[PDB]
This record gives sequence, C-alpha cells and structure tokens, in this order.
Amino acid sequence: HSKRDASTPLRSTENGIVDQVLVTTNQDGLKFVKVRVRTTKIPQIGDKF
Amino acid sequence: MIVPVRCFSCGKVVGDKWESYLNLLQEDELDEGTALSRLGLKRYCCRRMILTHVDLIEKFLRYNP
Amino acid sequence: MNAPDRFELFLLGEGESKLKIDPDTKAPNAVVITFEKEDHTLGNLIRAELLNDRKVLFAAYKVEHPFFARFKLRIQTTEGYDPKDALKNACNSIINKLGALKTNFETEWNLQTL
Amino acid sequence: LKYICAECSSKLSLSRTDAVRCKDCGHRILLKARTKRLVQFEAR
Amino acid sequence: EEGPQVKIREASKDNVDFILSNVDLAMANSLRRVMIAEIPTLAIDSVEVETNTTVLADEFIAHRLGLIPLQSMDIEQLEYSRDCFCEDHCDKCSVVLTLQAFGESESTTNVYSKDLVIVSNLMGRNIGHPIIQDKEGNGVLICKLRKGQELKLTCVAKKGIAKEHAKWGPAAAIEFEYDPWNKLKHTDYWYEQDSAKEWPQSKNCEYEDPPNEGDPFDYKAQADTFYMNVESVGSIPVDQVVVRGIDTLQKKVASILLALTQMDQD
Ligand SMILES: [Zn+2]
Ligand SMILES: [Zn+2]
Ligand SMILES: [Zn+2]
Repeated sequence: HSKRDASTPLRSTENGIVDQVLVTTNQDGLKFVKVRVRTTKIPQIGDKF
Repeated sequence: MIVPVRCFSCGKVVGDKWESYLNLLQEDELDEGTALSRLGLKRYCCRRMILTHVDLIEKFLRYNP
Repeated sequence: MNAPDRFELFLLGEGESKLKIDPDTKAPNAVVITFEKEDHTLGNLIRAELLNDRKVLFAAYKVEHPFFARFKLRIQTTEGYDPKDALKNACNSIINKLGALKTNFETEWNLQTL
Repeated sequence: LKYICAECSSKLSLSRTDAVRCKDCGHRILLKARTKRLVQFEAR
Repeated sequence: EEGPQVKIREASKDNVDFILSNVDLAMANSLRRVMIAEIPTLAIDSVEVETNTTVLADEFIAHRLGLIPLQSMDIEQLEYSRDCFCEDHCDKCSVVLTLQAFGESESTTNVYSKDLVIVSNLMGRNIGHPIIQDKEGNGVLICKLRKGQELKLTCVAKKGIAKEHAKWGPAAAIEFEYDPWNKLKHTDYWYEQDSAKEWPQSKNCEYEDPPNEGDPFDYKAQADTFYMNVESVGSIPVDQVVVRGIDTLQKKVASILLALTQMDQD
C-alpha cells in the first residue's frame, strides 16, 4: 500500500452520461482534467415553474 | 435547437413542415398566418408549435468541432 | 427518480388479480369490485350501462387515487338478482352495441370518397 | 488509448508520459475519444 | 343495423368528420379515450448510437426518433416484446431499422426520416415503414449535419400503447361536441350582456333544431347525437383508428367478462 486514493466520485444523488472529457496541462505544467457529464431532465411532480 | 417533431398539445406531426413553412415565407412571400394555414395547422397549438419555434441549430452548425 | 413504471398502468403486477369481488357490509345484496389496471374509460361506461338495468338499485364507480390505475365499482341489485349477472349483462350489452357501431361505421365508410 | 485535439481534425494516440501537445498544431487542448462499447437509449 | 348509427359528413386520408347517433355519453367518451391512448402502434423504443458528432445530444436525437410515425397497418400480427419468448427482441416482435448519415457537401446536410433503412425481416407484414406525408417526400426533419459531422445509429422499434408513451399515439386531436344549442343545459354560459351574441355559434348548430322560447325546459332528455372529428397521424388510417378503437374497447370489456368467467373456479 504505497499509494493514497484521491479519486473523484460521481455525485451521490445524480446520474447521467459522460458527455465530454478534457485533458490539458496547466500554466505551471500540471496535467489536469475536466469531465463534463450530461443528464437529460424531464419535468416531474414537484418541479418549479 | 431544432424544429420539434410533433406538437406538444395534440400530437400532430410538425417537423416535416418546417422547411416548407420557411419557403412559404420567402418564396411565395406570404405572412406567417397564411403560411401556417396552408400547412394544415388550424389548431393554434400546432400553429404556435411552428410560429413560436426558434431554429437555433443553424447557429450551432457554425462551429467547426 | 421515485416515478413508477409506465406499464404499471395496464400491466398486472405480481399476484394482482384483475377483478376483486368483495361482499359489501353496508347495504344488503350489495358488492364492491376492485378493477385493476383500468381507469375511467371502463368504469364510466360500465357504471352508465348498469343504470340501464331497471333491476339495479345502485351503481357507482370511483378512482381513489390518480397515482394508481385502478377503480372500485359498487353494485346493488334487487333480491333474487345476483349483481355479477348485472355486470355480465352490462358488459355483453356494451360489446353488442360496440359491434353494431363498428359494423355501421364500416358500412358507412365504404360509401365515401377521398 | 487515443485522443482528439480541439481546434483541429486530428487523431492522436499518445498514451501516458506524452499528453500535450498536438501533432502538427501547437495547442494543448486535448479531448478524449468516444467509447467503443455502445450505450442504448430508451427513445422516450 | 339495429343499435348506434354513424353518418360520415366528411372523409379523407387524415381526417374523418362523423355523427354518432343513439349512443350513451359514457360510450362516446370511452371511445374517445381509447382512440387517444389505448391503441397498439409501432414506434422506435430502442436506439443504439455508434458515432454521433452532430450538434444534437444522443438522447435528444433518440427522443426525436421515438416520435417518428412508423407504419402500423399489420401491427396486430406483430407481438409485444414483453410477450415474445425471445431474448431482448426478434423479428416476431420488433422491427429494426438503421440510420447512416454523414456531412458531404459544404452546405448543410439534412437528415430526414426517409434516411431510415429497414434492416430486420418484415416477412410479408406491412410494418415499420416511416410515414412520409411530406410533399417533397422527405418526411420528419431529424437532424442537420455540418461538413464533417457524422450520425450513425440503429433503431429497434417495438409495439407499444400510447398509454405508456405518447409516441405510440395513433391519433392527434379528436373533435368532440354534443348538443350545440345547450338544450340539455349542461353549461351555464358566462356573459356580460347578451349570452347569445357574445358566444360564437357552432357549425353543428346547422344539424339541430333551435329551442323555442315558448317551450319550457326538457328535463327528460339525454345526449344522443354526438359530433366527432377523428384525425390520424399516419401510422394507422382514420377509419382503422376508430375501428380498432372500438375493437380495443370491446376487447378489454371481453377481458373483464372472461375474468368473471374465470373467477368461478374453486
Ligand atoms: Zn396541436
Ligand atoms: Zn491540433
Ligand atoms: Zn421477439
């Protein structure tokens, strides 16, 4: 066990489909990632209008 | 986005009438009322469905990705 | 999220029977029948057809909650007249009327153009 | 695995220990390619 | 015949304007309800997307495909996937049709419903074919591709009821009106001055006799004459819409009758 976990979990209450994944270095030369997840929401009982 | 396939209220197909509608506005030079009337959209819910719609996909296609 | 399946409106669940006939304790010679996976479409018609039977004292349907596709139908007939027979007569009458209506529409349709 | 650049129609296959940038471009904005395992959609 | 009567005032491929005579209100209403929802129809239920580089989202396009009117003529000799003894789906329950579109010209490449190609074996059944009431013969405008955009997917269409989803709706709007002169007085008209002048007169008024002021209110009269106009979408012809409506109502009544027949078991 030479590694600590630092994984990012999906929102506990939410769900959907991985829309797009972006991998890019930073200004200081740091490999960082932005993952956009898509979820289609349909008007349900209780939705505010 | 793009023209809705069918009317929300009743359920009449309207997606096949979009381009035609546009033609009726630019080719025959008609007003929106007569153009909507000629397409067989008598009920004002479908009439709304086409008249009220904004074709945003034409602006979406402007990007290269 | 917590929304029920759509087919639960017409597909019978596990163990759920179509009709649940129960002896009414209120008035004598009465009955309450639970119709599952059916709505006003059937209830209103059956109830309205039960009122045509002049040997039926009472007939009324109701949907206790719009969430669940089901309705209760209370029937009360005269003595010497089982309510199930009233229901059956009503149903058969409905079927006959619908058959005649279908036939008439079919004959009227063949006489049309465009 | 493989990736695809943002502002050009390329198809990089550079795995780890590579990343940025892009082949014949210059920009560092790299996107990930769509999965091969298909997903079904209940058309409703 | 002997029971209820029909009088087709107008008839077309899309609409049928008729009059129901000698019928109870509940039967007309129930027929309307059945025609609206409870009628079997074929529509896209499953969508498998391979490549989708278009603007529109996956489930967006999928939802658009779900609403596409497909041929449901011989739908009665098709089967529900829930009833078929196969795995997932087969040729006895579902109709599979593919869709392959790609941006070719510099101009916008339109993707219509005509681009859908039937893949599964129809084995002699008139089914699955997307209805095209379009004048140019294109059909429903599904999507729009740019220059290098590609849309590749497959559609598994299954038999379904409009009660489960409105995409399986065989009819659009059903016109319904009884007693145009309010002789039954089921409606207390709202007004500011004159009740008759403010409220527009119905067309169906031309098919009934106006009330006489010298005559009192007819309290023993019910509703016999009903003016209806059924409009189909294309999946099923109008005449067959109302006919299969009647047949469906009758059938689901017969199911209750059968249930009563079965409850006699010890
Ligand atoms: Zn409408
Ligand atoms: Zn590049
Ligand atoms: Zn099958």
